[PDB]
Amino acid sequence: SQRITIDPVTRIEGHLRIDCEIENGVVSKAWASGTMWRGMEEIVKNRDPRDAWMIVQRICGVCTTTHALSSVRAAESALNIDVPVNAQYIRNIILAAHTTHDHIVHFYQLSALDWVDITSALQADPTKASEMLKGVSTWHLNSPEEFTKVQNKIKDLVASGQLGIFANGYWGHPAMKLPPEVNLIAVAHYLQALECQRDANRVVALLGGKTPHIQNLAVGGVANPINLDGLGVLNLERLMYIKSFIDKLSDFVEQVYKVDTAVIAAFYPEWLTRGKGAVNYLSVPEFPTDSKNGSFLFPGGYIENADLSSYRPITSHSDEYLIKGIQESAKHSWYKDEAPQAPWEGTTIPAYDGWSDDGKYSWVKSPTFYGKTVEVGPLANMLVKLAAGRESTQNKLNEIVAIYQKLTGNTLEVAQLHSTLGRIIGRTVHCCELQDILQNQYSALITNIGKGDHTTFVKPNIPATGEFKGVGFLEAPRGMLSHWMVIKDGIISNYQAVVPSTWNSGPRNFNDDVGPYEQSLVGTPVADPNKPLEVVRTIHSFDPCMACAVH
Amino acid sequence: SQRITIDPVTRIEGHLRIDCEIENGVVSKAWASGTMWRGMEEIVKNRDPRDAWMIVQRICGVCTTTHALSSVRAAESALNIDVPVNAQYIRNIILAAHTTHDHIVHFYQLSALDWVDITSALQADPTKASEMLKGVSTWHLNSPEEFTKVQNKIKDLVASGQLGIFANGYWGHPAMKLPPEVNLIAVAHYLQALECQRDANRVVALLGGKTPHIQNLAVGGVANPINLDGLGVLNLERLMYIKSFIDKLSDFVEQVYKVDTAVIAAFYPEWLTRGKGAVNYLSVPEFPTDSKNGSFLFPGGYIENADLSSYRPITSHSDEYLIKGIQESAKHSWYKDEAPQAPWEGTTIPAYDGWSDDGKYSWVKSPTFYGKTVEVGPLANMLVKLAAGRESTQNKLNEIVAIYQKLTGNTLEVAQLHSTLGRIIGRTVHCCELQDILQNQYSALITNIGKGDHTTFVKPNIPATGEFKGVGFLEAPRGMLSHWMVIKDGIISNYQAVVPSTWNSGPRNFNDDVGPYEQSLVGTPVADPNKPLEVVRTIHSFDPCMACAVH
Amino acid sequence: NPQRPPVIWIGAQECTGCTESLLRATHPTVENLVLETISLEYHEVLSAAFGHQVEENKHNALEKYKGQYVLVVDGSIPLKDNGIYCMVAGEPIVDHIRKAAEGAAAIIAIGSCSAWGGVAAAGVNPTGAVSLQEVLPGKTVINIPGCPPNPHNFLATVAHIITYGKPPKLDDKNRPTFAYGRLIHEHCERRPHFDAGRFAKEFGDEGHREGWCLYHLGCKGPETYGNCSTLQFCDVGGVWPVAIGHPCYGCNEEGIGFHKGIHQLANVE
Amino acid sequence: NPQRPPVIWIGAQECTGCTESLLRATHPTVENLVLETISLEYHEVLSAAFGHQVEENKHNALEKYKGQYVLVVDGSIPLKDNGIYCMVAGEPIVDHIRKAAEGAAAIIAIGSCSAWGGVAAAGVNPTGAVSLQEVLPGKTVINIPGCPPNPHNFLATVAHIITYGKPPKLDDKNRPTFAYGRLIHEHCERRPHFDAGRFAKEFGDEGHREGWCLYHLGCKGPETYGNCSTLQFCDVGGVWPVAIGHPCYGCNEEGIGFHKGIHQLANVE
Ligand code: SF4
Ligand code: SF4
Ligand code: SF4
Ligand code: SF4
Ligand code: FCO
Ligand code: FCO
Ligand code: F3S
Ligand code: F3S
Ligand SMILES: [Mg+2]
Ligand SMILES: [Mg+2]
Ligand SMILES: [Mg+2]
Ligand SMILES: [Mg+2]
Ligand SMILES: [Mg+2]
Ligand code: NI
Ligand code: NI
Repeated sequence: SQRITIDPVTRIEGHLRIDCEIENGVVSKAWASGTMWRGMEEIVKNRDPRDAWMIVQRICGVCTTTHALSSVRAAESALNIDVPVNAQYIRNIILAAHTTHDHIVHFYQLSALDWVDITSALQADPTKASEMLKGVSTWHLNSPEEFTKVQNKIKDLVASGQLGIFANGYWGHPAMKLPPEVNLIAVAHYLQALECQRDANRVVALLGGKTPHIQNLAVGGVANPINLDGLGVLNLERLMYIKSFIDKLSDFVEQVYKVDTAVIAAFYPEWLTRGKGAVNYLSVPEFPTDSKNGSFLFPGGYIENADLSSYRPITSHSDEYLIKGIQESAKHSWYKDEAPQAPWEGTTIPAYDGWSDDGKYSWVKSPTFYGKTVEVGPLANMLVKLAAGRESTQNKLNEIVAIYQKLTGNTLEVAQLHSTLGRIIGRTVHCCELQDILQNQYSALITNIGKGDHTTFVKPNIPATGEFKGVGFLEAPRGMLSHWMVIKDGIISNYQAVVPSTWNSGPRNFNDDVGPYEQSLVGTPVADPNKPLEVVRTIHSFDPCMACAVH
Repeated sequence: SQRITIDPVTRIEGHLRIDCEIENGVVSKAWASGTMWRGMEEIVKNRDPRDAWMIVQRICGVCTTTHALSSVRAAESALNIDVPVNAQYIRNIILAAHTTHDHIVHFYQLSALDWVDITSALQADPTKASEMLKGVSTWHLNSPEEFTKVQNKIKDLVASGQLGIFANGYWGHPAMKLPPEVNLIAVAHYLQALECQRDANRVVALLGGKTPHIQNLAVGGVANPINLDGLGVLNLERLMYIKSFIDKLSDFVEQVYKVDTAVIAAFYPEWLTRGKGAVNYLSVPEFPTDSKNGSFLFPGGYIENADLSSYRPITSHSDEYLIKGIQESAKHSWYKDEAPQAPWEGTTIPAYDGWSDDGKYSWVKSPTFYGKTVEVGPLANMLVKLAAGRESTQNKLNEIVAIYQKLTGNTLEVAQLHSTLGRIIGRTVHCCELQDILQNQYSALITNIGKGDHTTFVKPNIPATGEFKGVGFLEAPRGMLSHWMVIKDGIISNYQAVVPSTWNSGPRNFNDDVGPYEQSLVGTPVADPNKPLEVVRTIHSFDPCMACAVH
Repeated sequence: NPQRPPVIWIGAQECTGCTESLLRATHPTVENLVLETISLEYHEVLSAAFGHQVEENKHNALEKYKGQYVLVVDGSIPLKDNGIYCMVAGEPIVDHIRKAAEGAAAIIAIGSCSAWGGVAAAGVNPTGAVSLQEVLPGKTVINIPGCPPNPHNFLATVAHIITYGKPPKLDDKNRPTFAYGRLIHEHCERRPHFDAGRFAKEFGDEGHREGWCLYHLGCKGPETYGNCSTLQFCDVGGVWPVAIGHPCYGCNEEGIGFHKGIHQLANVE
Repeated sequence: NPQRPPVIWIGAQECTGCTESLLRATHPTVENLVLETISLEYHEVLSAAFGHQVEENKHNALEKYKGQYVLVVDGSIPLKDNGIYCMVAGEPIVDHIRKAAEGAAAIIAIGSCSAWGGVAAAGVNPTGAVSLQEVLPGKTVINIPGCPPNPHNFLATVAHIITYGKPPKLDDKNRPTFAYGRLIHEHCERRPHFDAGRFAKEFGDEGHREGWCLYHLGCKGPETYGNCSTLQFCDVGGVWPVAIGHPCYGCNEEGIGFHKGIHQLANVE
């Protein structure tokens, strides 16, 4: 075989190394390695439970908001606090708007240059490019004039001899399949995406106090003061401003990102037949809307051996079957204790001894669910919604499939979603459905305030003795997140984060079973082992976040 | 034969009445009337000269900034103060950005519905509309998809049965000549204009402290504290923000407003042969760039009997020829003192006695220059620049003419500019050239601060005895503005504003000579005397502002 | 495609700056205001119709929407000499206003001129200009002062009427508390400098160039109710007169703006 | 189409929030930053190249632009166990940083992690995380703290280096004075409430819902240098933690953020 290393993997969050053995141009075995650790679990220990969320939010700034929200949910779980419904609406709007920005940036700024060749875009006929989209999109910024302006910006950059972020990209690689015209379309959309994601984060900022790293949470609810008639607080004028940004997201999401997802799939049909990482999938329900931390707008569940028809629904963040199943192992990770650990009893004891193919090779732990490897994130999330018979999800997928069918003459079956492109599709479906979440929760907030409920915060009490345990689940952009807090004598005695990229990127486990990234790469063709674009395509479909994975 | 009244004239600033005698289907005689007075000259009397600008800025909120700037320049004239060059750069940026907003809103929100039929736009083919602009514009928001979205908004408004500001418009009038497609183009641009004008006013706001009604001036300079390294003052971050908005204006101005101007001319070429208001024109130089209230970027001058070749240049705001020529009469105005008055000796004594065709019929005074009626504003301004041989103005006019030529196969000569459409063209040319003013003055400010000059303000002294006369000239969106201040014993003993719409809108003068509005209407064909659209088309071309005209 | 709440806007002795405030708004933008939020049944600055046609629109709308429309007035109303200082279609504006007021669901004075007389009623008051409340003594007039106010002080007042079916809470001058409930000086970011005696003495001086308090330049924040330091202006961030370097002039507040000199010192409570 | 000033960005123990701040920027936007303002010669979050290709880009840039590039680092640098807590291309990140620093025209620590250790160096400091300055004792590191800072605190620093040829004025922690020269509490719009003893006691209480001072909720404004109350965040107007209802946590300031509890009271000068 030949042995390659990809280090650093770029266009992810954080520090990733991927190694592959290649046999006759086909990946036979792979290793995923998170190469940076901070010890954020140990840093937060021995503090007041109320302080955790501000600290652990810094696990990641790409998936900002997520660890903050999981941490307060964990403390509320431990303390048995029911969050005020207004606090849930506000948390929900933040998470949905955040995730909109996140997914858009992943598709365009992080992933598009795996599939798109900017050199080829310079050869495009901008008018032919525009005409290709007639009857496929109603987006208002697909004109030949827009595309020519974009083409000229690329031309100018190439001409400068200072290619910067585009230098030494995979231009003319044999796995680049788009015609010039579609390459130019995608670059134009890449630039337009930046405005849409900016608007999404204006929503986040107006409730969170800023982004990155929101500052409006509390164990017990939120710090936003609801008062329609108050100066300097969350009044009707402020809410109207929030709404003005919510309303700006939908057109790009539906007429650009959704469409490009189908267009990419149409030109790369082999990528429906590789990059399967697992046969089990997990998601948690999300966006609670009652006064008791439930009544979620999105459903969760567990699929085993790819069988949607027999999946197990999860409708509560207190589900004992979900809680009891989760363990992590450090057999092949740089920690001391190797046997599977339930997170309330987890340790994180560093034991770096360098790279070994058969020993320890990552700072990521290996999570299992009742002993099995599981993929999390948008593929899981979409499949669970389909298994639930959620019509909104079916319908949205069907819209992507209809565009794909128009371009290719072919449909897509669910079997084909267990793939690199299926994973990308799941993420797009999520982004689309989140726009209805935003409308729904903004309307719910306005209605509730109108009824006279301005409550936002229930002040916790924390017993100064005794030992008690909580867990906060969250369906993050990259999948199921859980923070596990043990409180003893009023302070955090254990804190364990089990993060979605931990599930997907973790190394071989206690039984030497292979997790999603590593499994997904088996079978990948590598045309040029010096430039393994095909490996990076599949890895990027998981939206790696290694600050998240490792913490 | 018959007599009509148009009252109110809408889609102007303020309160205007126009009366016309119609004979053999053509206007034979017209009256222009300003029907509201406040007495702003009297309100500001007896105050400290330094206070005037904040009060008299409220002469007008459409041409906000202008009376504030004119007022400080008048006090500075009286007191012999040389304004710091940084204060000039800031004043200039404000005036240029304001005027960009002002002209855009005039062409679209105030004037386009004279020429554009929204009902006809509903019958357009959006694809044909887009195709019509190929090789005429490079604007990125002329797609069929953009135009379809716009058409659907019109459709929905009409379907609602609540037409609001579009209700009872001149839809189907025989003087409406655009094809459905061009109607739809115009309405799309109307909506797009609102974004561009908002960006222009963001420039104004960041230096003025808000708009409408800036709050950064002083007799002696400006209140902006320049400190690249200072927190909470005008630092490099703030300057970069200003620049980000300046840069957003050009494309719409050049690729939409400029082009639409040529398109309207191409479909309405008879409107190059009517609406001449005067044979004399006046403008003042504007945008001073030296340390002594001079070195203007735009030239000024006086044209008599339409002879550009023998015009008199005006290069100084202290030019005694300009100062000594200006008088106002109230013979046909509702004031007591009727003989021509130099503004330093002006009175404004109300003497309302109702309407008489041959007596008093307006709150607007009648200005003359050495006893002659004069047109001011963008037509004057453009013609003076052409007389000066300003290449930038020649070149910009030529661009408009080249589009007109491509559309019609005909050219435009300077003789055809003395017309309703010529006036409109002058305005467009001004807006275009102001974008280079903004780039020039931003760069000048950055450069000057870099040389270590952070000076912005020279504190005035005002002698407690003596009588001092000052005049502040400004080339406003609607033409030459002048504020005339007399200081006696430390306070304002006389204040007289002679405003551009005074020149143009003022009634018959001491010698019963006819001013621009009234002159311009003679010969106007009126197809339907009950719906005199053609009259309002010519009156709008002057961009009336009656709070300005009357004060 | 539902019906939208009707609005009648009448300008009296106005400078048009109150209408112009709408062109800076972002939530809603003026285009979304007129297409989505309201039906602007009469507004002389933007209406296609003129003359007889626009007076037709007004009469039709007053009848069609009797009891339902919001009436908005900018500018002062001049009573001297029997109303002749503002005449529209041959009749005193005070008559047009009183007629429209008869059938209004709500009445708003936008800007200091309609709210309390403003600059048009200052000094010797040449035209006998008065406020909208003064010409409508039997009606509750909602005052949104400022010259002009932040347009959202108006737009969120209208939105509260539409969305929740009543006006926002008002103070004892009938001003919405969300915008006018507090002195500017009781929520001003330069209060620390005031407290420490750190004051600009002249524009351009060292203190001014470090963003110190503008009290000694004449800041009227201590005697002006408003939201200028928090909501600020134009939605760009950091833009209000004091932040730019100039004292508050008190334009929101009767007896302050247009009465006191720029550099006259405020009373401090 | 001129040449643009080169930038090399290396991430150490970074959460990526400091890069992400750029995606909220408006002056310049991130797309104008990379196409117009600078040439971003190395940035692993955005670069098309990966692995051996991106390591080639770094080496080629370090040579081509020796003496000319701005080096930017986010995240802390872990010294414990000979650097192994952050390994890229098989080498400790401290070695990559020291190498890139040799040829830098200017060096910037963006964010509290690189400026003073930040969250990653808190508590027991599992990895022996330190600041950029600590690993480059012979260099003047410009510190732009915050978690993350407003991106224009960085962008205007870079623009000053480009436009005027030297760094902006710095305080004695090498922080740009335009952004960090004053305590938040010495320029906070809730100071009047502080002064009057008008305090929120709990989130959602009546004082909180009137926008009163957050001192008694643990606001660290009194002991944190920054521009959060004036520049604020995201350029929409009115948005910073305190304006949203939550105390400053002191994330800019060493020994405050990530050390003091949220609800622990600040010392007041
Ligand atoms: S309040 Fe001010 S802006 Fe409004 S009409 Fe009066 S003078 Fe004009
Ligand atoms: S006097 Fe003016 S600048 Fe000073 S604190 Fe009061 S309101 Fe602010
Ligand atoms: S300073 Fe804050 S946002 Fe920046 S890398 Fe450190 S934790 Fe992340
Ligand atoms: S304690 Fe905090 S909220 Fe209160 S005045 Fe100081 S910085 Fe502002
Ligand atoms: N999304 C996200 Fe970050 C990861 N993996 C978390 O949680
Ligand atoms: N422009 C403008 Fe207003 C008028 N006429 C002034 O000056
Ligand atoms: S002058 Fe007016 S706009 Fe605000 S800052 Fe003072 S009340
Ligand atoms: S927590 Fe940080 S972002 Fe500003 S408000 Fe306080 S320094
Ligand atoms: Mg963990
Ligand atoms: Mg001096
Ligand atoms: Mg006058
Ligand atoms: Mg209310
Ligand atoms: Mg400097
Ligand atoms: Ni993450
Ligand atoms: Ni005017």
